[PDB]
Amino acid sequence: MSSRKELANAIRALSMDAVQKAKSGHPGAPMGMADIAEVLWRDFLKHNPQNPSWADRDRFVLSNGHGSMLIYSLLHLTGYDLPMEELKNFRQLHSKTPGHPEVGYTAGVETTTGPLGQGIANAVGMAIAEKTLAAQFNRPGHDIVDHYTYAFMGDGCMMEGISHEVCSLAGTLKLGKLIAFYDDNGISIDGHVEGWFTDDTAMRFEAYGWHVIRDIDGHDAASIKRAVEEARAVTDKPSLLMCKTIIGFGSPNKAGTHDSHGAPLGDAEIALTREQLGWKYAPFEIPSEIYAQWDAKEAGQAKESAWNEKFAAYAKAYPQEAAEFTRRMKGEMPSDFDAKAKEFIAKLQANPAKIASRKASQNAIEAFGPLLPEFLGGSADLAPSNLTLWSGSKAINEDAAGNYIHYGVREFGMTAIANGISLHGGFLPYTSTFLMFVEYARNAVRMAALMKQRQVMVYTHDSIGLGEDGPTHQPVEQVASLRVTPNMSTWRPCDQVESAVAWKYGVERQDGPTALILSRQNLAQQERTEEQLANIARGGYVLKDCAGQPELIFIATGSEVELAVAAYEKLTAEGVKARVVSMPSTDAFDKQDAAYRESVLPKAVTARVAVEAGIADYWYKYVGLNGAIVGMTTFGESAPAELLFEEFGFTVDNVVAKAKELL
Amino acid sequence: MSSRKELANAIRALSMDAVQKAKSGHPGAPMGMADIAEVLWRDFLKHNPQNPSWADRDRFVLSNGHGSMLIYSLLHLTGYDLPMEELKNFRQLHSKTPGHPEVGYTAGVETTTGPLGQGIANAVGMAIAEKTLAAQFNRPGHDIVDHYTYAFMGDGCMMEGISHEVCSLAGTLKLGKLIAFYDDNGISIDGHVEGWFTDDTAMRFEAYGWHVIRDIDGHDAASIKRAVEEARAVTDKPSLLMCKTIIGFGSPNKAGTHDSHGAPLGDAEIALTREQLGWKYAPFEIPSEIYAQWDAKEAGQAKESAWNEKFAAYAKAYPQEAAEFTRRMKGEMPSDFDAKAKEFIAKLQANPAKIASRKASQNAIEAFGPLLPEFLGGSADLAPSNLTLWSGSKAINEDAAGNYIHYGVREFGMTAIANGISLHGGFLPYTSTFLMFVEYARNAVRMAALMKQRQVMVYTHDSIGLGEDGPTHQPVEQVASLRVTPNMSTWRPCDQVESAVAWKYGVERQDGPTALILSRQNLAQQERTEEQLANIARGGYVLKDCAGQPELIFIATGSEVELAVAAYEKLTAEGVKARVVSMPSTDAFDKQDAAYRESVLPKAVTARVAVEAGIADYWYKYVGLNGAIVGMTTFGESAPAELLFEEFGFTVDNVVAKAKELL
Ligand SMILES: CC1=C(CCOP(=O)(O)OP(=O)(O)O)S/C(=C(/O)CO)N1Cc1cnc(C)nc1N
Ligand SMILES: CC1=C(CCOP(=O)(O)OP(=O)(O)O)S/C(=C(/O)CO)N1Cc1cnc(C)nc1N
Ligand SMILES: [Mg+2]
Ligand SMILES: [Mg+2]
Repeated sequence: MSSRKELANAIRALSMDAVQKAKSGHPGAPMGMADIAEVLWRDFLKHNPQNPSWADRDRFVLSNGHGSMLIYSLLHLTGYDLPMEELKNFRQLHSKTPGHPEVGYTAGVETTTGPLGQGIANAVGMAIAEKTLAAQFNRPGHDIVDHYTYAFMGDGCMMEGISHEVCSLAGTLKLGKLIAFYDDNGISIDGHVEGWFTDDTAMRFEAYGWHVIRDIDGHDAASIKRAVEEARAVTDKPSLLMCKTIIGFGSPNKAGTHDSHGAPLGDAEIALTREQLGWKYAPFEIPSEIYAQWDAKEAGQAKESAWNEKFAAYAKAYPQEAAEFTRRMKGEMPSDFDAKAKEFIAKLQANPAKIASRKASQNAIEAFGPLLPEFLGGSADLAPSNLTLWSGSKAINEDAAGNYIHYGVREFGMTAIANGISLHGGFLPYTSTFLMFVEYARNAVRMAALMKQRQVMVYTHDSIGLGEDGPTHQPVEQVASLRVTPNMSTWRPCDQVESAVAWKYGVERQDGPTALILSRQNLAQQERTEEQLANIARGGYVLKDCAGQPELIFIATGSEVELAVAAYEKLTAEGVKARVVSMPSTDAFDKQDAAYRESVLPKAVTARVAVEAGIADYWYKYVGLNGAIVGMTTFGESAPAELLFEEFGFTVDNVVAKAKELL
Repeated sequence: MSSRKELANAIRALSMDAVQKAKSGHPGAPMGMADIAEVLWRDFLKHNPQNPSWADRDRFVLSNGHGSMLIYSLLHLTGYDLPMEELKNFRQLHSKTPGHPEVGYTAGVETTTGPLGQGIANAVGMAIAEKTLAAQFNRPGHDIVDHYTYAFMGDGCMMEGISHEVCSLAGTLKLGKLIAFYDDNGISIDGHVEGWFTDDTAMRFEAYGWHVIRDIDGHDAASIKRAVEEARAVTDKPSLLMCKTIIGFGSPNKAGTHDSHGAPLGDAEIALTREQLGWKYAPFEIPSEIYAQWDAKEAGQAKESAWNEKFAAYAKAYPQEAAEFTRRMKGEMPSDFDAKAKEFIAKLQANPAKIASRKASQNAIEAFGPLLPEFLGGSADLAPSNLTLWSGSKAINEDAAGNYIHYGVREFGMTAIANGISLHGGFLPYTSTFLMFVEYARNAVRMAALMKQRQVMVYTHDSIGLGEDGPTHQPVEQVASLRVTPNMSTWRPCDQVESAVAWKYGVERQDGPTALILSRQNLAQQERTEEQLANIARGGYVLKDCAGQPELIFIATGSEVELAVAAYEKLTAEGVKARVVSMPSTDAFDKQDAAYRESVLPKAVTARVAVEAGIADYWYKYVGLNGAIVGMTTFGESAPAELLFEEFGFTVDNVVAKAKELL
């Protein structure tokens, strides 16, 4: 017979007690948002704790991810597979309750947050995925896609620039099933936010085309419930609920203070908080009657069973559509994709074309597009330069059943939206910008790798080869930054064949992202045997060789393979024993077993010459201390590209000369 | 005899002709903004072409930097040292007219733009610098600081998240002398912007607290002038002028189209444009009467001479303050700073303390603060964690003559604002956040290095040593990314003494930024001779040694130096000739003479073991192919730091074992 406030206080108790036992963590936000979470989760959220993978569940995102005990409490109380022992192991090694929530670690966590702002970006992507999937698959009388995307966010997320990027786009795309709750508590780590944060946030979001509900009492369940009902009734705009809350609600001495944000309350303060809240139970003790009101297993089972019957009827009327929905929601590839993609790759090798690898990428999209209806691609206002459109592209701002997103000049927001799209299921996202401006999206790229998400990242104009735009645009050190990122795959293809191989590798990579490093300028196609063609996917392989132990091994990537081969030919004609290794993917090469790596870069050969129009320091990993590196050590310059390659030493004469110093 | 429209058409002609001659560049925005520029530069801008370094000049920033021929036209026409021959060498190797404007390359260019959004961020920083410098130095009857900051920006800047960060903060700080012109032309690279950009931008900026002037006819001099007059009369709010323009104005067939954005118009179209504009002059022909109306040399010298006389009277009344103003505007250090800082460093070595290097950083700020009144420091909402406040910090939102900025949760905007502060003159900015979230500001960090700007970047919580917050917060590969950035200095100090040396190195840099990599946890102080103490500033030095040529060299940084020393003690006791090298700065080490680097890392010693809680791949540069690396190869985990170091191999047993594998 517990009131709604008592049910919300169960969150407050678990959160402050788990933080206290860990001696680490953030009690303030869970305590401030517990009443909002109680209304959302018990009255509106459509979910099944017994199947967190239900395709048509509502999605919930905690963008203020430091309040991780909020989501752990909700998952535990509603009946997910997250036992009380895991809450007692909050922030402990290998527990299911890490200090910030991580997808895959924990039943029912939808995304990994912690980096402020990216949660709401992920939620925008999930709402775009639902809207697009519903438009693609729903049929008259068979609305098999119909779910909401709810997000919690705080002052930190609102101040971050990425909130502007993704909430602006969400207004453009009229994401009426996206409902965000703003924890308007007036506190951040430096103290009272008025010293640095004075936006009329409601007016700002109305400028984006959002429906905004002002001045909600975040500690009054009836007020919260009425607001959510209003937001769900507005079907043509995303909704922002401005919830006035007290951080650390319940703590007599730390509520409303920055002290409650990110440190344990302390045992004496917790005792006083129990007395103020009227919460009598000991740490990690929850009575059966409170579990009875929180549990979602019976309602969740019933809702998913109803949906399963709806999907079964859909599968009868629309069998091919239903098979595709199941395939795409599972992330499985079409059964014939491997064979058709290999046939395309073989055709390219047999039919040389000297084209830019950005064009080879577009040709792969055109080839794979008819086979991968799950593609949801886009570019950050650079479709005619990145070459991301194919004949079958259809912008979703024109047709909601389309497959292409004009992201605007929003690299960070684009990449984190795409993380939300990949997390949702049903799609294979690709994103695109000039390689330099990956630096604007850098942490979302890292988050894709950390979350093991499939996304193809199409990064063009990869070096001084772009020419006159100059050093603010010319990448030098960006590829190295990607190569040292754990679980990132990075490909710098040297011709149209390596480009198609890299695209196939990316779409088939189920457990992490793949960045394609693509040229502005035309790249010569290299000759390959059948064995060499198959070895491209091994990341590094012997392209040109000699009999016996080489005196020199050239290691080259991308547009510089043509230069390395030319130097190899000059040296071979003078009687030098040389080898050329093409290294389109250092990460794929590193994953090959020791025997294969020894066959490509034998330990006996120390005279190694790396050639790449990128930062030189990276290449010590493969050249060692007794070789040479023909690379960049400076920023670029504004000039025609052919003059730049000459000025910076990417000439046959310089490569030959640096190699001869090792003989 | 020339009308204002004919004067603006000189910009149009020079811009379209120089783009055509280069067969490269962006004619549309210069042609669209030429009328706005004519009014701003001829009727309002206070500047002297004969001294572009005049301390009290207005600052102009082209945030839509692809329109570079706009600023080159203006600088040439008003009389700067930018001859017609340089405009005929637009985008050519070593010209003063690179494809995007670069500070230092060209008289009168205030900042380097090209990366969208960062120009307006730099402008916010310049306006903060002017407001703060005025508060510090102006005296009754002596207002020696009084100038405006004017910025041009387009749709790309408005879409970028950084515009939200810096314009939100500009509203909070009430930057009444900041006036921005929005080129509202409806076009971006993908086409008509309504498919991806639908903000009520005026309402958005009113939410920031800006004064906004809607619906300006950007091709009508009277409308523009009236709007600028209104914006200058609003002294307590930054102003945004919504200028409706036609991109490529004048071109019958490409005006208002994405085609005019980023490609030469073509010879035929330029001829049609001359006819439509009524422009009768050949390419690169400007008649003397048009120069006479544009030239700013006479008026600008009069204005600067008037200011010189004002400063002289200030110096009579306030001689110590005038001397400081001159010193700080020139960027010179106090003459006794070197000696006083060395005294502080020596005191630290003689009085050992085991403290976190973030605390040692705070202690260096406390020691240097009284000596460097030019400090204008801040943190992105992490003052209590980064430890950026000292006893003399005064926030400028409380006291305009202060020295500290609460930046809010805005890492990218903070860093690009600080670039504007350093470009303005008068200050030495420092910025700060958790090291992980440098990834949010990555391209602004790069721009500081590219522009050769002095800024100290204080990055704390540098490894898995931060503990329970987990892998979204624990840096692994970020330090390696900074280390390979051209013209970046990166320091990872191992105790409070190395931390003080690194701070001294950073503030004494005259030509680039310095990133400090600082621990959460306490670091033991190392014993040093006088020679070792002096060699910290060489970036790498011998900390522990043997007699004769070493058999084994440990190379360690930051918090892992203690681990390396413990392994050294174990192997030394066994009778191994071991050495420990402390490498707080790889870039300072690399710049040393070859004999010094050989004395530290002798080329004959291949048994090298690098030890650092960061990505392993970086260290091949110093250990080669025949050593060992005790580093990270994965993301982190949420757990207490002591357990993480054990789990990931940062133990004496593992370091010793990897060393014995080389012997
Ligand atoms: C600055 C910061 C916080 C501000 C919190 O203020 P808030 O209004 O969102 O939250 P509460 O009201 O809950 O205090 S939470 C936090 C953490 O490191 C922990 O994730 N950090 C550092 C941080 C900085 N920058 C980014 C991109 N992410 C972060 N997590
Ligand atoms: C997308 C993009 C531009 C369009 C900008 O449209 P706009 O409205 O600002 O300008 P116009 O009206 O003048 O079309 S200009 C351009 C370039 O690379 C060139 O700098 N880029 C790519 C680009 C992407 N992201 C960033 C951060 N900077 C860029 N310069
Ligand atoms: Mg808050
Ligand atoms: Mg535009």
